[PDB]
Amino acid sequence: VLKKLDEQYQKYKFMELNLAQKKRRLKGQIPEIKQTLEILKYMQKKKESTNSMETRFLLADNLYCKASVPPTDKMCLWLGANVMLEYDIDEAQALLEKNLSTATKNLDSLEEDLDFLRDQFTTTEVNMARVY
Amino acid sequence: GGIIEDSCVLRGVMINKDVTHPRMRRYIKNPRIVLLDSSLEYKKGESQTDIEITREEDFTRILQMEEEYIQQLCEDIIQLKPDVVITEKGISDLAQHYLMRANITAIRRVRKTDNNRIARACGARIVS
Amino acid sequence: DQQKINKFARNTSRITELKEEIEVKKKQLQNLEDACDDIMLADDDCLMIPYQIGDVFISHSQEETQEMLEEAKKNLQEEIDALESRVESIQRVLADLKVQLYAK
Amino acid sequence: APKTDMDNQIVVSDYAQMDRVLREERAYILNLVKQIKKTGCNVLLIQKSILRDALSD
Amino acid sequence: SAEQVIAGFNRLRQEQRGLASKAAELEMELNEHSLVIDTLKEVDETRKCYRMVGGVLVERTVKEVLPALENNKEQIQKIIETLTQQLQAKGKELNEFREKHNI
Amino acid sequence: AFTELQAKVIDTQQKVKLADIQIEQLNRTKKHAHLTDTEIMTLVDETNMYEGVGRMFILQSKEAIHSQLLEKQKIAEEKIKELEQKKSYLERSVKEAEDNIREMLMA
Amino acid sequence: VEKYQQLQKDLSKSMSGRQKLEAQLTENNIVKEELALLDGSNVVFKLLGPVLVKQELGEARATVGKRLDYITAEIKRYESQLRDLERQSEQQRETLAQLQQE
Amino acid sequence: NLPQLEMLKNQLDQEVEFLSTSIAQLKVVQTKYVEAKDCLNVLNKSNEGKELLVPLTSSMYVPGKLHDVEHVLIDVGTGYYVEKTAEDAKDFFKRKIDFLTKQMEKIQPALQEKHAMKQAVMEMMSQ
Repeated sequence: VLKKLDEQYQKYKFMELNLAQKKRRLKGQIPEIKQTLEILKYMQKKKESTNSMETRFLLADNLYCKASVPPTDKMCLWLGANVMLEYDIDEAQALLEKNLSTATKNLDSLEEDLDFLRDQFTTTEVNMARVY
Repeated sequence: GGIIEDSCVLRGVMINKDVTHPRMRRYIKNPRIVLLDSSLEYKKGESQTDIEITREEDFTRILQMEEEYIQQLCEDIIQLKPDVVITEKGISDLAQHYLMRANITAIRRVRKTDNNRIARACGARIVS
Repeated sequence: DQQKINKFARNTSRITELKEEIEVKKKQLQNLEDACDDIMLADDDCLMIPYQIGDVFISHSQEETQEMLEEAKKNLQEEIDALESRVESIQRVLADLKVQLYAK
Repeated sequence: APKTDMDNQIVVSDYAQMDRVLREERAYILNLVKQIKKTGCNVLLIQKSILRDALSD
Repeated sequence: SAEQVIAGFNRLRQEQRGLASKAAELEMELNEHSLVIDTLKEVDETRKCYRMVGGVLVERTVKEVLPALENNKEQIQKIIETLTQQLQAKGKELNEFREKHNI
Repeated sequence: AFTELQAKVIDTQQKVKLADIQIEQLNRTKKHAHLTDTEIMTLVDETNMYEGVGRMFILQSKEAIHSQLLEKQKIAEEKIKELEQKKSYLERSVKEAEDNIREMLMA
Repeated sequence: VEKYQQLQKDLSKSMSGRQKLEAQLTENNIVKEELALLDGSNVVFKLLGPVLVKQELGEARATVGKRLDYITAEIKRYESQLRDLERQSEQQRETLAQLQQE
Repeated sequence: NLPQLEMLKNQLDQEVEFLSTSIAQLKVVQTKYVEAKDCLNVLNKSNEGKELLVPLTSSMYVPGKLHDVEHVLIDVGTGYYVEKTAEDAKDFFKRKIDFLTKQMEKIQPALQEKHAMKQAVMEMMSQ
C-alpha cells in the first residue's frame, strides 16, 4: 500500500539527511581549527624568538600597544573552563590542531542518534499505523 | 442627609470644599492643621537643587539629601502640635511621606482657597 | 521502503553537501583581494607594510600581504573547483534518480 | 565623484562591495583636486554646487 | 473522557521525537566538556598549568588544575541526565493536566 | 492627582530588583579575588604569573599581584554596600510616590 | 507572497549600518579631531581593510577625510535603496494578495 | 474580544524581549571602554617590557614583551585605527561609555512599555 511506504519515505529522508549534516559538520570545523595554526605558523620561529616582528598587542579591543613582540618560545592556549596550560610554539600548534576533532566529535553522536532515531521513526510508525 | 433645620453655622470656615471624604484624619480635637505656604520643596541636594532623579544613583544620593530637608522642614512642623498637616505648597512624594514619619497626618495637594478660608477657619495666617 | 529512499536523499544529501565547501573559498578570495586594494590605496610601500598573523604583524613591503592573501586565495580556489565538478556529478545523478523514481 | 547611485561612485546594494568603490569616490575627488593645484591656482572661483552638478567637499 | 486517549496517543510519539531534543540538550553541554578535560590531560601537565580568570591569569600546578576538570564535568553529567530526562515525562503528564484545570 | 504615581512604582521596580543582584557579585569576586589570590599563593613563587584586568596578561611577580589581587578583592569587597545602599532609597522612593494618595483616603 | 519583504530586507539591511555610521560620523568628525591632535606621537596606522599597515600622518589624515566618505557614501546611497526597494515592495503588496484572496 | 487580546498579549511580549536584549547588550560594549580604560591602568602600572599574553587566535594567546605602556588604540571613524596616549584613551572611552549610556537608557521606557501594556492584556483575557 502507498500508506506504508509514504510514512517511511520521509522519516528516513528527514533523518537520512541527518547523516550528511554532522558528517559535513565533521569536515566543517576543519577551517575553524587549522587557520588558527596558520596564525601561529608565520609567527612560529624556532632557532629564533617566535614571531620576532611588529605587533599591536590586544590589551582590549579598543586598546592596543605597539611593542617589540618576541617572547621566549611559548604560547599560552585556551583549553577551556579556566584551564590554561602553557604550550611552546609547537604543542600550541599541536594542541591547536586538537580543537579539530574534539568539537568535531561533538557532532556525529547526534547524527548516530538521528540515524538511530530515524529507525525509531520507521519501526514505531509501521506498528503505530497498525496499533492505532 | 440631615435637614436644613439641622443645618447650622460654626466658628471658622467649615471646609466641605476639599473634604467630601477623609481629608484630614477624622476628629482632630485640639491638635493643629498645618497650612503650608513654604518653600517646603524637598531639596535634591541639601541647600541646593541638583539634577532630577532618573536613575538608581539619583534615588540614593539625592533622597539622602531630600529626606533630611523635609525632616529639616516637617520636624519644624511637629513642634506646633498638629495631628494633621494639610500641604498646599511643597506637597511632593517625599513631603507628606515624612509627616507620617513626623508622626503627623499629612494631606495632599489641596486648594489654598480652602487654606485661605482655613486661614479664616482656625483663623490663622499661612507662612512660607 | 524502496531503494529510492536511500539513493534519492543521500544523493541530495551529497549534492548540497558538495556545493557548499565550494563557495566559502570564493569570497575569502575576494576578501583576501580587499587588503590588496588597501595597500594599493594607501602606504603603497612608501613605508613598510606589516601583515597581521594572529595578533602580531610581520614587517615587509606592500606585496607580501597581497601574497599571503593571494597565497590563501589559491589555497582556497582549488578545493572549490574539484568540488565544482563534484557537486556537478552528484546533482546529475539526482536528475537520474528523479526519473528512476518516477518510471516505476 | 561620478554619481552611479545617489551622489556617490558607489552603487547601493551591500556594505562590502561599495567600500572598495567608496575607495574610488575617495581618490577621484582628491585627484581632480590634486590636479587642480598641480596645474595650480592661488584662488579658485567656485560657483554654487547647484550651479554645479555636485562638488565633493 | 478523550483526555487520556489523546495523551497516550501523543506521548509515545512526543517522547520519540523528544529523544533527539533530550539527547541534544545533553549533547552541546557535553560538547564543550570535550574541548576542556581532554586538552588539559592529554598534553604534559608536568609544567605550569595556569588558571585563566577575570582580572588575573592564575598560576597553578597540575595538582590543582587536573582534578578540577575531572570531578566537575563528572558532577555536571549526573545533574544534566536528571532534569532533561524528567522534562519529557513532565510534558507527558502536563499534556494530560492542561486539559483538566482551565474551565 | 492620582496619575503621576504609577510610574515610580514600575520605575523603581526594575531598580530595587536590580540593586539586589548587584551586591551579590560584589561579595563574589571579592572572595574569588581572594580565591584566585589563594591559588597564586598556592604556588610558592611565580613571576610568569600574569595579573592584568584584561585579555592582556601582563607578567608580574606573585606578590605585587597579591596586593593587586587582594585589593581586587578589596574593590568588590567595598562595592557590596553602595549597591545594597542602592536597594534602599530606591525602595524608599517607590513608597514616597505611594504615600501621596494613601494619606487623603486614609486621613 | 515572496515579493513583499525581499525589498524591505535590504532596506532594513543598509538602513542600520548606515545608522552605525552616524555614530561613526561623530567619530569621523572626531577622528579628524583625534589624528589632527596626533603629531606622530602614537604610531598612526590606517585601519582600512584587513591589512594593518605602517602608515604616515598625511596617510592618517587624508584617510579620515576619506573615512568620512564612509558616512558620506554609505548613508546617502541607501536613501536610494530605501525607496528603491520600498516602492517596489509597496507595489507588490496589494497585487499578489488580492489575487490569492480573489 | 479575547482574540484581540490574545494577539495583543503575545505581541507585546517580544518588544519587551527585543528591547530587553538590546540594552543588555548596550552595557557590555559600554563596559569594555571602562575596561579598556582599566586594562590600560595595569598596563602603565607594571612597566614597559612585561610579557603580555594577548589574544592570538581561537584557543590561543600569544605572549609578547610589552613596549610603550603609553600606546593605546582608539577606534573611531568606521574601523579606522587611531593610536592614542594612555590619557587620550580614557576620555575617548568615556565618550563612548557615555555614548552607549544614553543608548542603554533609550531602551528601558520602550522596554517596559510593552510589559505593563501586555500586563493589562492578561487581565481582561482571564477577567
